[PDB]
Amino acid sequence: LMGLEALKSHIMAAKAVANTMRTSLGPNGLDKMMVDKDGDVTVTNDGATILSMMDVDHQIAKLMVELSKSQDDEIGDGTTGVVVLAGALLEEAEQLLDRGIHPIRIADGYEQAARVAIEHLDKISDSVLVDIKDTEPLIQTAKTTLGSKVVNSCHRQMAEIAVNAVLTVADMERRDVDFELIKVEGKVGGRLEDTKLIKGVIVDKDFSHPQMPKKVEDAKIAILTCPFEPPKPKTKHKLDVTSVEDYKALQKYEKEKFEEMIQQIKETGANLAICQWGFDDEANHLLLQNNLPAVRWVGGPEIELIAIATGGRIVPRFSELTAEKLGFAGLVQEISFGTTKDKMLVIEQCKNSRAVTIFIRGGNKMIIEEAKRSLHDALCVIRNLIRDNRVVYGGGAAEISCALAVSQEADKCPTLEQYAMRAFADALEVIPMALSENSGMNPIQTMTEVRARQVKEMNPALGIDCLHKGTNDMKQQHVIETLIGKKQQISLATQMVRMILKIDDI
Amino acid sequence: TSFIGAIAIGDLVKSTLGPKGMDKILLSSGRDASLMVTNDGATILKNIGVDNPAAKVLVDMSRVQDDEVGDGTTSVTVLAAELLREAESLIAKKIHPQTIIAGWREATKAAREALLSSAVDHGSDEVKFRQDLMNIAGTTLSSKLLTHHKDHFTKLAVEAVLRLKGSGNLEAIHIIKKLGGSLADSYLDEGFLLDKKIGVNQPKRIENAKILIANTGMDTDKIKIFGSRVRVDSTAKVAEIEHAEKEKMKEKVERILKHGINCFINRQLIYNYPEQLFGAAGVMAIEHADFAGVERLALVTGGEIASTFDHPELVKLGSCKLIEEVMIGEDKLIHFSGVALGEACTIVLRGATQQILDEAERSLHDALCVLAQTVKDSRTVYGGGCSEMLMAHAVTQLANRTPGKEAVAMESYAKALRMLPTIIADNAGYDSADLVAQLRAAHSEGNTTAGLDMREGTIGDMAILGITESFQVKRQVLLSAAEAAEVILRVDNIIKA
Amino acid sequence: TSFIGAIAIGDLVKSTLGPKGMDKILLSSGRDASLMVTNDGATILKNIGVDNPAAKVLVDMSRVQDDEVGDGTTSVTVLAAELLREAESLIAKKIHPQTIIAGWREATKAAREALLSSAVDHGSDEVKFRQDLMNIAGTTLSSKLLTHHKDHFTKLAVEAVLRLKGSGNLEAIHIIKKLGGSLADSYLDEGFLLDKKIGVNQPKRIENAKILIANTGMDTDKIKIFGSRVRVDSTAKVAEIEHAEKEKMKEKVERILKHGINCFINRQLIYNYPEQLFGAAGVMAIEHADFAGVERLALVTGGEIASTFDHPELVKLGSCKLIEEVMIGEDKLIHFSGVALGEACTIVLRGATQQILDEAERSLHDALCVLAQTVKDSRTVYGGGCSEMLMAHAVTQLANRTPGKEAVAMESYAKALRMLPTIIADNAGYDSADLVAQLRAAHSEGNTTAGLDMREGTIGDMAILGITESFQVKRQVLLSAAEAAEVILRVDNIIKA
Amino acid sequence: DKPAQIRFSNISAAKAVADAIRTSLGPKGMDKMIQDGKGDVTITNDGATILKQMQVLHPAARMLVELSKAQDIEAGDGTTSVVIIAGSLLDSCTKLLQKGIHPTIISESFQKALEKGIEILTDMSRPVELSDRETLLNSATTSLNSKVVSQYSSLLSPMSVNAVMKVIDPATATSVDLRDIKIVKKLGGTIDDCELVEGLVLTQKVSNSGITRVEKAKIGLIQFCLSAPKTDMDNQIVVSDYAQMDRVLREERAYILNLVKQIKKTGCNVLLIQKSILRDALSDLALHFLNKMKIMVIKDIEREDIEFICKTIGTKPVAHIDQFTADMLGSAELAEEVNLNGSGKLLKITGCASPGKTVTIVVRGSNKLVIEEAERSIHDALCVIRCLVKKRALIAGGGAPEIELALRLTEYSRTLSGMESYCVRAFADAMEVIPSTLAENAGLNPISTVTELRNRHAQGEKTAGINVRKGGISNILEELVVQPLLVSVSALTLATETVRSILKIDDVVNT
Repeated sequence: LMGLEALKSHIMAAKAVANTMRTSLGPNGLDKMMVDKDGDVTVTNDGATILSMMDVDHQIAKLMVELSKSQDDEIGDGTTGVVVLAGALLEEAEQLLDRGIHPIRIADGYEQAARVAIEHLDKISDSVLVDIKDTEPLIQTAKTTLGSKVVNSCHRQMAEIAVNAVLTVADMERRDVDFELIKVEGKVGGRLEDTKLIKGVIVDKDFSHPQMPKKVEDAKIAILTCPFEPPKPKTKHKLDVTSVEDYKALQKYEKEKFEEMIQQIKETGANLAICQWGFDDEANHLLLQNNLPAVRWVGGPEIELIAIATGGRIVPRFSELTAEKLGFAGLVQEISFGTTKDKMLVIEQCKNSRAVTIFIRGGNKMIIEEAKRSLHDALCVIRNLIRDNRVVYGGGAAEISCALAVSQEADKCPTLEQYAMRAFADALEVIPMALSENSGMNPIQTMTEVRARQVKEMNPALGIDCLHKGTNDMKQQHVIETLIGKKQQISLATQMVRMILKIDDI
Repeated sequence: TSFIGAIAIGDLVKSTLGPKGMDKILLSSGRDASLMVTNDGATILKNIGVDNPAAKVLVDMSRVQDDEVGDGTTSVTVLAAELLREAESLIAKKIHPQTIIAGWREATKAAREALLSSAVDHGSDEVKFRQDLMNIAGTTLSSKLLTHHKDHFTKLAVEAVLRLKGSGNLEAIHIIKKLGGSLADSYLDEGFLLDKKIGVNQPKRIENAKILIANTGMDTDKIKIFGSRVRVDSTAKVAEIEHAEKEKMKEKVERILKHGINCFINRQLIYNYPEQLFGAAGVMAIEHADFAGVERLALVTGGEIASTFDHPELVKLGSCKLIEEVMIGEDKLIHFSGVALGEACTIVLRGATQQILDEAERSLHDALCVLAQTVKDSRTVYGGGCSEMLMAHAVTQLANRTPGKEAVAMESYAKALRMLPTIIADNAGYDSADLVAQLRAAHSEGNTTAGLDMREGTIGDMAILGITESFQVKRQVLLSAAEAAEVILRVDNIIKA
Repeated sequence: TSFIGAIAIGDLVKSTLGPKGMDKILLSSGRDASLMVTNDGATILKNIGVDNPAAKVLVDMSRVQDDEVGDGTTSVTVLAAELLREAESLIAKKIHPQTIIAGWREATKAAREALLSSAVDHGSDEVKFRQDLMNIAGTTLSSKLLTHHKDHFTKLAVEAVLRLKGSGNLEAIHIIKKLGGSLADSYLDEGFLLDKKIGVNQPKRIENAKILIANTGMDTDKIKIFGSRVRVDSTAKVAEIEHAEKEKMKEKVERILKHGINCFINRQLIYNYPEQLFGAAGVMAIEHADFAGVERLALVTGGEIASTFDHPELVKLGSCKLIEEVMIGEDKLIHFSGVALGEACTIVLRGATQQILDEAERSLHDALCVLAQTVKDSRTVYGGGCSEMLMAHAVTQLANRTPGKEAVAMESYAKALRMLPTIIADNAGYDSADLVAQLRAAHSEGNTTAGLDMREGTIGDMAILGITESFQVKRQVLLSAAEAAEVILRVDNIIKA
Repeated sequence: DKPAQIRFSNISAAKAVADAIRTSLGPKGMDKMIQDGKGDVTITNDGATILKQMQVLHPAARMLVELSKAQDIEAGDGTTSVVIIAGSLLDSCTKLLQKGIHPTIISESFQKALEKGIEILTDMSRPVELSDRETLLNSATTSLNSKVVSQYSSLLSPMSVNAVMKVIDPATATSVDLRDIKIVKKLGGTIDDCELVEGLVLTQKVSNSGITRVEKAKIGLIQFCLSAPKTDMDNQIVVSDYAQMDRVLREERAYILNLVKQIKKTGCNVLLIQKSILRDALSDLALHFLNKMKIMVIKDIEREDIEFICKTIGTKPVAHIDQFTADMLGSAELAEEVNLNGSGKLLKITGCASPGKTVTIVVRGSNKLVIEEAERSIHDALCVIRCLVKKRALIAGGGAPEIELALRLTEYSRTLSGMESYCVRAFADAMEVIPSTLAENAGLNPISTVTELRNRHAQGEKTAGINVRKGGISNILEELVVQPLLVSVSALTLATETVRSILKIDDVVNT
C-alpha cells in the first residue's frame, strides 16, 4: 500500500512487463499475438507494436508503456530492448532495496551509471564513411541491419529506396530530416518484393472512362474541388429529366462551361486536372477527347494534401479560381499496381525535395504490417545514421562492453552509488543474456564467454551471434546498430527506471 | 501460452483424416432442430467456433493456403497439431523454441528435397497421363459411398479436365448444382448449362445467339432519361402504380433491340408480368447468369468480361453460333451448344438431393483444382502413407547427421510427420504401430516406393497399385504445415484486450 | 504405471553417475546416529530403504552384478531405471510388454555383437601394452572418489599382474589395513608382509622359511602331547596335561627338525620359553595375522595345511628368499621378502578414516579384477559415453532395419541407452542435450572413438585423450541392466499378503 | 479416451431411445405415456407415433427419428423393428468397444453382414410372381388379414389393386409412386361408397351460375391477376365519395370481361383459386361474371394439387395472363360434380390424357376418425403392395426372418475370416431381439422362445416363426404373418446404415 512494499508491488508490475518483453527482442525473438475485442489476430516481433495496445494490469505498467511509446520515432528498433533493460534495472533494484538502500539513491546511482555509460559509449566504436554521397557502406548497413528479421528474404531494393528517399531530404536541415514529410502507404494487391520510391503522394487513380490508353503527360495540375465536375453528395443515383431535349441542352451547357474552363485551364497551362466528382462515362470519354483527365472517387483529404504539397491552393469555388494559384507540379506517372488491372496516380516534382514517401505492395494483412514496420525501422535507423554516422556495434556487444566499463568504474565511486553501478552493470549484462535465452543458446554460458573474449582480446565489438552464424565477430556479420539509437536506448531506460523509482505511492 | 488449443483443434480434426475416416456431426446452438453429418475436415474447420485464439490463428493460417490446393486441410491441420504437441514435449524437455524453429526449417528443406527426388515425372505420354489422372481422381474423389458412383466421378472429372491440354481452365470449369435422376451417376455439359426454362416463351434452337453479358439486371424495372409522365403522383394516386412500369420496361428493351441483342443474361429473376413484357417484346432474357458463365463464354469463343452495363459497347456481341436445351433431370435446362468442349467445361450431376450434392461439389472442387495444377505441372508422388513416411525417413536420416541441439527437434519433426500415416491407419482400424513400424522397415532398407495399402491394411508396393498423390499438393501441405507450426510455436505468451 | 517405484529407486541413483559425479547423504535410521555422505551408488543401494518389491528386485540385481563384476553397479541401476521409464512410456503408447521384451532382447543381442566387434584388443605388444595398462588402470580407478594417488596404485597393481604374467590372482596381493595417517602414506612392497611386532625373539634375520598354517597356539593348552590323551576325569587324571605339555616345548622344534627344518612360520601366540627356544632355533613365528588370508599364505609361500600338527608328517614345506621386519614410519612391520611366489606384494593404505579405506580396497579388488580380464583376455572399449552412443547407434540401425512392433521398442531402448551419457553430462552441468546430440551426430557420420571429454565439456576423439573403460564391465552392465529391466517388466501386478 | 467416451455416449443415447421404444412392437404391442409439455395421454399401440412426437435432445435421438421417418416413407410398417434393430446393434457395439475393437472395422463388418443378410432374406422367401389380379388379391389379403385393419381393408383392397394396375403393368418392376396415388376425403357418408376416381378429385367450387358438369372439359391452369389492383387502400382521396375509385371499380368490371374474352379464345372451363396473398382479389362481384359464361371457380387450391394436375392433364404451371395459350389448357373427357350418398361439392375430372396414370381414392365415413382410419389403411395397403411389386417375393414375418437370418449369419461369421468375423457373429446374435420382443409381448419366456425358434430353424423348416394371433412357435400354419420382402430389406439396410454412421460419428461439436 505505502512505502517500500508498494514499490515492490510496482517492481512486480514492471517484471510482468519485462518478462513478457524478454522473449521478443532480437531477430530471433518470440513474437506475440495481438487480439482486439473484435477478435482480429496478428503476430508481431516489434516491441512497439506489442506495447501499442498492451492493456494495463497495474497502473505503473501503463505509465511505463506510455513512456516507452513516446520515443518511437527516435528509439527505433530496440524499444523492447529498452523495456527489458529497464525491467532488469528494476529486478536488480529489488535486490538493492532488499539490501536496504533508499530508492532515490539507487536512482541517482543509475543516472551517474548512465552518464559513465554515455561517456564510454561515445568511445566504443568507429565512424562509418560519408552518408550523403557514397551511400554504398550505408547500403551494406541497411542490408545487414533491417532485412534479417522477418522479411521473406533480404534484398537490396527496400533499403536502397529508403536511403535514397532520406538522402533526398537529409541534408537541408544541417544533416537532419523530419518524418512529417515521409510516410508509408500500405496497399495489399501486388508482389511482395515490388515497391517503388515516391517523391510525392499516392492517390487512387480513376479514369472516368478507360477507353483511352494508360498515359501521362503532366506539365501542371489543375487542383479543383468545385462544381466544374458536376458534384454529387456521394449517393447512388440514376437521373431523369423532363425531356430528352432538355437533357441534350443540359449536355450542351455542360460542354460549353467545360470549354470555357478549358480556356481557364489552358491559360495557366495545367494540362492535368483532378476533381472529387465526375460526370457520366460517355460524356467523360468526350471530355478526355478534349485533353483533360476527368477523374472520380479521389480521396477526400488526399486532394487538399496533394494541393498543399504541390505548392498550389485548392479551388472550392468558380469565383476563386485564378491562373497563378494552381499547383506547379513537376511530373505525374502511372505506377503499376503489380496487378495488371489498374494503376495509381503519383504526383511528384523532383526539383523540390519535400514529400518523398514509400509506395509498397503486399499479399496479406500481417505481411504488409511487418513490411511497413520494417521500413519504418529502416527510416528511423537511417535518421540516426544521418544525425551522426558513428555506429555502436550492437547485437549485445554494445551492452556487454558498456556493462564491462560500468563495472570497471563501479569501484571508483566512494559511496553506495558504487552498488548502484554494479546494479546497472548487471542490468546491461541481462541484454546479451536475454538475446541468448530467447535464442537457442544457454544464456549465462555464452554471455560470460563473450565477456571473457572482450576482456582477453582488445576489441569490444565481439558480441553474441544472434543470427546463429558461425562467425562471432559482430563486424564480420556486419549486423550493426546506430550509436544514437543506443544513446536513446540507455538514456530512455535510465530515465524510465528513475521515474519508476521516484514514484512511491498508489 | 501452452498449446492446448492447437492440439485440441488437431485432435478434433484427426478422426476425419483421409478416406475410411470418422464422421463429425455439427449442430446449431440453442437446441434448434438443425444438424448435419460430415466427413471432410475442411467442413468442420469452416463450421468450428474457435474459442481459443491459438486455434483461431492456426485455422486462419491454414485457410489462406489450404483450401486453395484442395484436400490439404485434413493433412495440414493434423500435421501442424502433431508438430505442436511434439514441440510441447520438447519444451517440456527444456528445448528452446528457436532451436526447434531452425531444426524444423532445415528438416522441411530436407523433406522437400526428398519429395522432389522421389517425385516421378509423367509427361510426354498420353496413356501414363490417363492412368495417373484416374488414380488421382480416385484418391481425391475418396468421399462418396457408392463405389461404382466413385468410378463415375473419377471418369467424369478426368475426362472433363484432360480435354484442356493447355494452360488452366479451372477459372472456367463449373459443377452445376441442379438436381437430376439417380444419385449414382454423373454427367458433363457439352456447353455450359443453366437452370433457366426454355421453350414456353423463348425460341428453342437460338441461331445467332447474341449473348449480351449484363450484370445490372431488372429486379423490377430500370430507367432511361426520357421525360417520364408518372401517374402515381402521391398518396392520392396510389392506384396508378402500374403506369410507369411499362415505360421503365420499354425504354430499355427497345434500345437493347436496336443494339441487336435479344439474349439478355443477368443474375436477377425477371418476374412474371415482366415475363409477359419481355416475351411479347421479342427479347429472350435469361434470368440467371454469373461471372463464371461470362468468363467461359470469353475463354471458349474469344469473348470478354463486362460490368456495370448501361452502354451497348460496354458489353460484347457474344456471337455464339447456336444454343439449344437438353433434357437431363427434372427441368428444361438451356444448353449452350455453341460453346463446345475442349477449351472449358461444366459438370452436372444427376440426383435429387442437395445435401449429398454438397459433399459432391466439395470433392469435385478439390479434384478439379488438383487436376488443374497437376496437368499444369508434370510430377506426382506415391500417395497414401508412402510419400509422407519417405519424407519422415529423410528427416530422420539428416537429423542423425545434425550436430546441434536441434537434432532432437529434427527427430521430433520426423516423428510428427510419421504420425500422419499412423493416423491414416488408426482411422481405418488397422494396427497402427505395427503398420507404421513395418513401413519404416520396408522403405528404410531401400525400396523407396513401398507404401501402406489402406485398402487391406498390409504393406503395399505402391509402384504397381497406382495409388498416387500429386506432387504440388504434397509440397504445399508440407510447406504450409511447416510455416503454420512455426507461427503457432514461435509465440510464447498471449495478451487480450 | 504399477512399477513406477522401480524407476524411482534408480532415479535416486542417476545423480551419482560419471567421475564428475554428485554426492548424496545416507541419513541413519532413527536417532542416536549421524549422517554420512556418499558419492558412489554402491553404498547408496547397500543398506537402502526399499518400499517397492520391483525396486527391491532391481536392488538385488545391482548387488548381484557388484558381486560378480565389482565396479560399475551405478551404471546397471541407472540404465535399468531408464529402460523401465521408457517401458512405461511405451505401455502408455499401447505397446504390449512382451513385444518390448522381445525387441529389447534383439537390441541387446545386436548391441553386444557390435560392441564386441568394435572393442579394441591392445594385443601382442610390450611398451604400447605397458602404456595401455597404465592408462586403462588409471582411468578405471579414476571412476572412484580418489583422484590424487590413483596412478601409483594402478602402477603397483599392473606390476603385480606382470609378475603374474597372465595368471590372474586376486590373492597374490596381500591386503593389510591400518588406521591413521594420510593417503600419501600408503605403501606397497614385494613379498608377504605382516603388520605385527616380532622384533628379535623370533628373529627378522632368517632364510628360506618353512611356511605353515597352524591354528593352535600355546595359549590353547592343546592336549595333543606325547603324554596322555584327552580325558574327562578327576579321580586320578586332574591335571596330567600340565605335566605332559612340557614335552611340546621341545617337540615343536625337534619334530620339524627330524622332518627337516631351516625355519618355521606359525600364525598363533607362543609361550615365552618356546619363544626363546625358537629364537635359539631360528624360527620366525608371527603372533597373529588376518586368518582370512590363510589361502594367501598357502599361495604366495607354497605352504600347506599342517592339520594343527595332529599329523606332523602329512604336510610339505614352504619357501621364501629372505625374512625381514621394517619400521615403516610408525609400524614395525614384518617383511617376508620374496616368498615362493614372486608375485606376492603387500598393500597398506594409511587412511585417517575407515570409509576411504574400505572404498580404496573395493577399488583395489576392482583393479585386480579388470587387470585380470584385460590381461589374460585383453579387451577394452572407449568409455565416457562413447560405448553407449555406439551401441545406441547400432540398436537404432537395427530398429530402422527390423520390421514389426519391435522397431519402436528397440528404438526406445536405444534412446534409453542414450540417456546414460545424457545423465552423465547433466550431472556434469554441461549442456547435456546439445552435448549428446553432438556425440550422436559424430557417431552417425562415423566415429567409433568419439565421446565426451569429462574434464571440460566437449566432444573429442577419445583415442588421443586416452580415456577408456574395460570391455568386460561395460558389457556386463549392459546385459545385466537389460535382463533386470526385462524381469521387472515381465511382471504386470504385485500380489501382497 | 475422448473418442471412445463420446462414441459410448452416442451409443447409450441411441440404445435408450430404442429400448424405450422396444416394448411397443408389432400387432400385439404395449404403449407408454408420452413425456411431453402438456401432460396428456396416449393409447397408441404403434411405435411411430412416439418418435414422431418425441422430445429429442441428443443427436442420436434425432438420427433415430430420421431412421423411423425414412423407414415409414419407404415402406410404412416396420417403423419399430428398424429402431429396435438399431438399438440392438448399438448394444452389440457397446460390447465390441468394451473389448476395444475399432469402429471402422465395425462399419465394414456390418456392411458385409448387411450384404449377406439381404442375400439370405432374398433366398429363403417365397418367389411369388406378381403379374395378374389373382396374385395381387392373394398378396393383398395376406397383407390385410394379418393386421387389425382387416374389417374394412377387404372392400378397398381390390380397388387399391385396380389403382396400382392403372399406374403400371406389374411386369414393370419399377416402384409405383406413393405420392402419385393421392388420397382424398368427401365429407361424411357410408363405407362402401369409398370408390375409385380415375383422374383426380378436385376441391369444391362456387356455384353462382357456373355449370355443374361439362363434357370434354377444357381445364385451364390459371394463376394471374383478376382486377385493377386495390393495391394499398380502399380509397385514395377524401372519403366523402369514391369519386376516383369508381374508375378502378368499373375497371374491375371491364378487366373481368377482358380476361374472359382472353380466356374464351382458349376455353378455360374451371378456375383453381390461389390464395389472396398471390391473387390481387377474389369476391363474388367478379366471380359471378366469370361463372355465368363458363368459368367455374374452385376454392383454395394448394401446391400439391397444382403439381398433381400438371402431372396429369399436362397444363403447364402459370404465373401470368399472357401464357393463356393451349399449353395451360387440358382437354378431358368429362368433368362432373357428384353428390351421391350425401351431398358434396368436390369436383371430379374424368378421362383426361395423362403420361402417368395417376389415380385417387375418395374416402367416406359416418365419423371423421373412421374416414381417417380408412385413409391410413389404404395408405399402408398401397405402401405394402408397392414395396412388394418393386421387389417381389414376400416373406413370412413374426421374427422368422430374424431367426433364420441370425442363424445363417452366425454360420457366415463362422466361415468368414479376419477381425470382422466376431463383429458379424455379434451382429447376428444381437439382431435376434425382434423375436425376443415378440416373445416378451406374447407372454412366453423370451429366451426359451428364441432358443426354440433357432432350433426349429436348424435341421428343419426355415419359415417357422412366433405366431401373434394363435400363440407361440408355429410351423404348420404358413400364414402366421407375412410382410413384403422389402419390409425386412429396408429394415436391415437402414438399420445397418445408421449404425455404421453412428460408428463413423466422433467428437460431437457445437457450431
